[PDB]
Amino acid sequence: ARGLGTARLQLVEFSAFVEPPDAVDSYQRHLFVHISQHPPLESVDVRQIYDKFPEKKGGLRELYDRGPPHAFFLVKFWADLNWSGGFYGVSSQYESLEHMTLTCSSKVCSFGKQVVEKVETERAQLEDGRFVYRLLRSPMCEYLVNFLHKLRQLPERYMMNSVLENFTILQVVTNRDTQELLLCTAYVFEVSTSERGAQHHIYRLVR
Ligand SMILES: OCCc1c[nH]c2ccc(OCc3ccccc3)cc12
Repeated sequence: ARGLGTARLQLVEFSAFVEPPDAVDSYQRHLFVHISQHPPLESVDVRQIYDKFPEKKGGLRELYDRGPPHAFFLVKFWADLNWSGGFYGVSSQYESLEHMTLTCSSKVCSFGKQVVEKVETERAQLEDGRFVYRLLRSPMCEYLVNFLHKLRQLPERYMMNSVLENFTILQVVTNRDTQELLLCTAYVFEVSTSERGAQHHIYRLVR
């Protein structure tokens, strides 16, 4: 595996951003986290991150045990929390060669317990032979907008970091007609010293 994706489904872009109210005068958006996929990756053993996500019934080890292991990835984000009352959004684009309908479940876990879940469905859209699946500008759920504001306030980066130590997200992309899991992505978090912007690192999850 050489990127965040498998032979059926590839992630083209993902980001979480905020556009300030000024955006409609002169445009700007701040990116908290951004993957852009316009040697093989490193491994991380899935057993390491079991206790960071729910247990079974929608949890990592029940999923990884139903395979396929090449579908599972870990993304460590370094979030840029340096940027009230604007638009907070999330944007996902995937690409395949097969025509499919997709269900994208994203579960937000605090201390390894689902706190908020969103489930969307995106039908494929033919383009240059490939199919594009576009879930652009989904409004960020108000738990995360609140959470981010709270995190912005903490007095020290190392406190944000230990708070974020217990904050993970699990995205599960499944073929809605088949139920075949196509992509599973666990997200762990730290903050970035915002001269450096958002950064990230993508691993394969193995055993
Ligand atoms: O409404 C669902 C939103 C969503 C699904 N999957 C995601 C993956 C990342 C992410 O960024 C938020 C974040 C940035 C910095 C620190 C903590 C959280 C948001 C989402």
